[PDB]
Amino acid sequence: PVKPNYALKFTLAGHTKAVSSVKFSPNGEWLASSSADKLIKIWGAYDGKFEKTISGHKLGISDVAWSSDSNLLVSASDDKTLKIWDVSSGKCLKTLKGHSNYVFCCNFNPQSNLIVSGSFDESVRIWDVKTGKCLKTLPAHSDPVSAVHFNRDGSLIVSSSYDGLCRIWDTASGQCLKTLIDDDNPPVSFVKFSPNGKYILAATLDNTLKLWDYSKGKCLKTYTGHKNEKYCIFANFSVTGGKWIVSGSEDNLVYIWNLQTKEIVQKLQGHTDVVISTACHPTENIIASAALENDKTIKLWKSDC
Ligand SMILES: c1ccc(-c2cn3c(n2)CCC3)cc1
Ligand code: NA
Repeated sequence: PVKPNYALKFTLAGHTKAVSSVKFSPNGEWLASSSADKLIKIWGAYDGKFEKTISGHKLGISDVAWSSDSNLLVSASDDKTLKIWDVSSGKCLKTLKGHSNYVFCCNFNPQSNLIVSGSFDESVRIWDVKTGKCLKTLPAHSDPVSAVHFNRDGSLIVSSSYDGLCRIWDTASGQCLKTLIDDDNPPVSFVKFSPNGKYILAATLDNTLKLWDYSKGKCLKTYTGHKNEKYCIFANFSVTGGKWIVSGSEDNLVYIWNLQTKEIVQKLQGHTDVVISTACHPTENIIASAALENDKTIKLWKSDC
């Protein structure tokens, strides 16, 4: 319909510091969370029930991502490394070493033989999952990298940075295929492809989300009304029910927008600190949200449409 009706079903407590990142497993069974407390935690996606803790990093974790078969995780940490984890055993399979500063963002490609990472050292790196060795280092940006993401077939990587740029990279060659600039260049705090791979969603620290057609290099939609001036907040395409845009906010709310009309259709209340991360369940109308230091909780919300 024209409004979803997301309601709080579960609150997940257990991280002892700010939560940084939540992600649903591709098979829809699990939620993974990462924290400034150096831990990864696994939860049931439908019941919110705590499953296990995965540890190893020497400093806080900024991001976590699932392999396509839901069996592996990769995490990105202030200790300048990434780790690949076997979720079932908790074993750390590889430690990816190479970045010279905080690793801030990470993702598998759809085939999940590659990982891409972004760092405070202003580079983007492409790693081989099986050997744990860095395949490419891209001179991507002139300020920290805030997000990295593979498109639907893994041929392209999008990156964003505080330098105000979104860039598109050819995975196989490492060549910069495109630089997106608008009328102005505020810091870009987040970026990711649309599910079909034709568009790019980009967040800027001027309280604004933009939908880009990247092939034509034009900005199509603009989403506002939330607060985002300081933090790198995840955003999502909601595609299981109504077609929405979902994002956290520095006023402690989860914002949901009609993707077409750009109107705010729902604002979720409940967190007590900045909502830094949101995720959308692959098959059900479920949203996971997570908050910073004064809150430390993850919330699971359910809608009928
Ligand atoms: C604290 C911790 C993590 C974060 C964060 C991590 N990533 C993003 N934001 C966007 C992409 C990855 C922001 C603040
Ligand atoms: Na953001």
